[PDB]
Amino acid sequence: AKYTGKCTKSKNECKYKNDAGKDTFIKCPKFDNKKCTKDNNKCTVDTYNNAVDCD
Repeated sequence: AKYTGKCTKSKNECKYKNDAGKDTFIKCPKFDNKKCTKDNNKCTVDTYNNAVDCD
């Protein structure tokens, strides 16, 4: 439950797994003002209701 990964300030893209270990990237629509702006930061994907936890 709740996937954990990191994004990239380059173009913003939180990485995580959907099936189990499938390296998949996803933007941070949750915080359009506090989205991932760091490299290899701390962000978790919540498919439960589509909402990442970008730093």
